Amino acid sequence: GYDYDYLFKIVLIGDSGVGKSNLLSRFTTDEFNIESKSTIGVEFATRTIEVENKKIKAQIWDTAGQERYRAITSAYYRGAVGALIVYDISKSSSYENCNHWLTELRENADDNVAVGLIGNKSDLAHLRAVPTDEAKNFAMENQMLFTETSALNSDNVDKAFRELIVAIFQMVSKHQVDLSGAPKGPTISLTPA
Amino acid sequence: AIETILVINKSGGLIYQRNFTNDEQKLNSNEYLILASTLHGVFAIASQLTPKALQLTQQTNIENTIPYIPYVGMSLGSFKGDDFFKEPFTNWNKSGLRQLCTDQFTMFIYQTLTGLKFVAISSSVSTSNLAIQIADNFLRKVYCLYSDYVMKDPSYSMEMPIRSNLFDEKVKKMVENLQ
Amino acid sequence: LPKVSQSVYQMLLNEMVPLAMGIERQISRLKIEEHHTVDIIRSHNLIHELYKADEEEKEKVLARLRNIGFQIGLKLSELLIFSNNPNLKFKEMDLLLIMKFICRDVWKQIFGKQIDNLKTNHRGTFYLLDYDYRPIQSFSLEEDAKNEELKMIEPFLEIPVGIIRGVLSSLGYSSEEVICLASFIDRPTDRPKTAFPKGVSFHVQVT
Amino acid sequence: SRSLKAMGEEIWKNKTEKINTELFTLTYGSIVAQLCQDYERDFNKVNDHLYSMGYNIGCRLIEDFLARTALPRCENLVKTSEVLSKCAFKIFLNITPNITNWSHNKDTFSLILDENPLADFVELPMDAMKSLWYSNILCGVLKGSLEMVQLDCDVWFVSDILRGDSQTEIKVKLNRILKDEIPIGE
Amino acid sequence: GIYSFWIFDRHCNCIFDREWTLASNSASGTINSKQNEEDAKLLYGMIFSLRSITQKLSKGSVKNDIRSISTGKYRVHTYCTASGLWFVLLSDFKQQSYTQVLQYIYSHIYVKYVSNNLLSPYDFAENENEMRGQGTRKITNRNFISVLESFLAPMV
Ligand SMILES: *C(=O)CCCCCCCCCCCCCCC
Repeated sequence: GYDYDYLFKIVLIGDSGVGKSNLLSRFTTDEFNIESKSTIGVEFATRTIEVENKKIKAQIWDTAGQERYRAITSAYYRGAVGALIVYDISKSSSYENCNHWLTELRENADDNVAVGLIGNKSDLAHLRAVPTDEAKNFAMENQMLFTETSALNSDNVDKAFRELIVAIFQMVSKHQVDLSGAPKGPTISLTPA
Repeated sequence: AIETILVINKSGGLIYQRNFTNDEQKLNSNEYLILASTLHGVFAIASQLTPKALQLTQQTNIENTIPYIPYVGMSLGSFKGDDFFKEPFTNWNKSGLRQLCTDQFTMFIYQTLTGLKFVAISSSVSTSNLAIQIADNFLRKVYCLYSDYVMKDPSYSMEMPIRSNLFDEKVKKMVENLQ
Repeated sequence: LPKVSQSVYQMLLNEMVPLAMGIERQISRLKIEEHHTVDIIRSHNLIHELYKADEEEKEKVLARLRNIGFQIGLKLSELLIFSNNPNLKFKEMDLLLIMKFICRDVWKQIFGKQIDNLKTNHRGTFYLLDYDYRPIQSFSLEEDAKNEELKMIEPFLEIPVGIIRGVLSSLGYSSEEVICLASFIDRPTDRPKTAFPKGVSFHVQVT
Repeated sequence: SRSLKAMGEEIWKNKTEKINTELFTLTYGSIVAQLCQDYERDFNKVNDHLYSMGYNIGCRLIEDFLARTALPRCENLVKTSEVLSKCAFKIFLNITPNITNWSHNKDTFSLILDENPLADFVELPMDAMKSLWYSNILCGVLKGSLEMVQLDCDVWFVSDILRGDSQTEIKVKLNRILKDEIPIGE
Repeated sequence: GIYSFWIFDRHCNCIFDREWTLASNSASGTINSKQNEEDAKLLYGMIFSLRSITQKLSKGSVKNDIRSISTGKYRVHTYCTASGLWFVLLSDFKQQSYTQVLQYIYSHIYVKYVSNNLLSPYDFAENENEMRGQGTRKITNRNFISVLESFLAPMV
């Protein structure tokens, strides 16, 4: 099924315990090698979407470094053309670490990478600790898209992810043209003697 | 009998998965992306697991050179002559995953200096050291062929899937010769 | 003649001290068979428990294990007499012949090696000396905890005492005129050093 | 490499120390007799303690069995039956139990002990004629070993020649093949 | 000869560590040292990941297991048993494979001095809370370490 024209690499990075694993429960093909997070450091999900009549495959790398991954986690951003920074609006530490994560991405990831901001567990309004205004203001200064996601408020992260892939495709897509009455009959020799 | 060849562009992710087994088709396209990305990650892990004894003292820059086989390739494009190279060449990935041994197949990995990765799975299980030389020579053969017919292609974005017609058939002929 | 693997037999024979503690605790890890739950307690925990439970508890467990060894020896003696047919008489010609029979036959059949030399005071007690004592050749705790080793293998040394006591029974002298005690006082005198450092001595007295 | 049976006689012939069967009978009989004596002859759940013994010893014995044979992990029960019929019993007790009574969907089966070296010559009393099994240790070892191969299976006794039935049977029904464990880090 | 020796169990927990040094037999043998706890979990991650890759693309009806894994400098010799007990070994190339050596270790050191060593435990994850990689109850049997060092002394 090697029909997809382009293969984009996206990294789903965020603070430990934020709930990334539940965040990428939707935009997946829920099969294949499960877990493997603690083994090498990443778990893999894929999505297929058509943009401008061209199939695109997006590979999602939900890396995390607990105690062992110092250099490998850095190497895993070798050519990521997308990033999906995650924080929970429950504790200000996760939102505070977003600048540190963005610094690592822009220092190590691919040049002019399209990176966004996701606010997970927004249904729990009881223990909110980061307002939407501050998150949006932080997104404005750093050229990022921002949204808030929840289990009850699902189908928003899917649209944000498709929109991020569309933003990437408008940047790393070289323009092309669709390249798609021949003579018939018996010929006669005309080469010189 | 190299039954499968796959290549990983520069940062994980699969761009070519032509296989030459008779009929297995057990793994769909989706799982092979996971396989390639896992191979890249395991390569990264293997880089950072050198024993302490060799980290501070290598003294082994004579064995990295790969002796050349006469006609491992076949029996060209930008190249010319009876073979792609007659001289012996050097190893680049002196601190990375190099093969995987299994009783039913043997995987060989050849990493370009730039970052291109070429993986060959062979059903054959050689003293487990000469086969490294055979695999490296064949994979540099395939890398030269890729540099000919995939890099000199106007309609091919960098580090994207290799949807070409000359490259795949020529590597098919090349692996057909080697058995 | 039929045979059984020595490994499984030795594993069963070692599995009496965990029996001896577990059954005594039952008189005094949850798990299901098919519909009813049964408690299973790990074997190695019971040796620790037997080491550090009580003096009277330990005495009861040791007596029970001695009874097991007594039954083994009592049943085994008749078959050995039927098969090998030694030159012994019923009650007593001399104790030296009886102990020679035990050393030459019983330990050959139970363990894989003939028991080593034996002392003789010629009137009272006999000492049977065994080097490296097969059924505990792979028994250890720790590099440093060496003194604990001797004190916490001690219950395992009762089954051969029971075997000797039983073999003495059904051969004349009963289990009132015979007292037997095992100990670790033996040295590895000059033989090559094995896994276990200490030997075994069986101080058996009859009258 | 070779068939399971051929591996069985090859290992049994010249790759194992041996001990007389009669001594094994005496030792196990002494164990069961002392259990009967000290537990007030309440035969209802003396069997449970023998089962616990079997579990405990089998958990160690599986290590020896796999170290000797070095077989791959068993996936389906058609192959597990072959294994524990034609090599596992052969190495230890030198017997070859037969396999019959394949349940539907290949879920369960039964081991028929043509000879039981654990109970070679025993005559139970009338009290134990329909209360005691006397070979519970064997099924205890079977499951204690099979647990360590990552597959759970309830095993029990259907009949025994000692009690007076035609043949001794051991149903070894499965419950679930529990999956391997993976590390977790959060 | 060799560089280091590792033993894992069914419970994804490293059970034994032995690190070697320059070819002197009495090397810096830090046994079960906390300083190598970091570079054991990722080794287990390597072995588990490549084992999963091997099983996924396997064919036939045997469910093959990985034999050895060679990097540029060293190579890994691995032996996995049905009971879930992996014997890994880091070593320079020098020779084809260590399958006989690892089998001998399993069948004459571990099985003899741990499984048949009722004093010591088995399945070292006890009563939950360390069954899944988070724990340390590594073996410190006198006979195991002594005999193992004696056996690997010639090869180094
Ligand atoms: C897949 O590997 C299945 C392996 C077969 C199970 C192991 C059975 C070993 C125990 C057999 C019984 C031995 C006799 C015990 C009586 C004391």
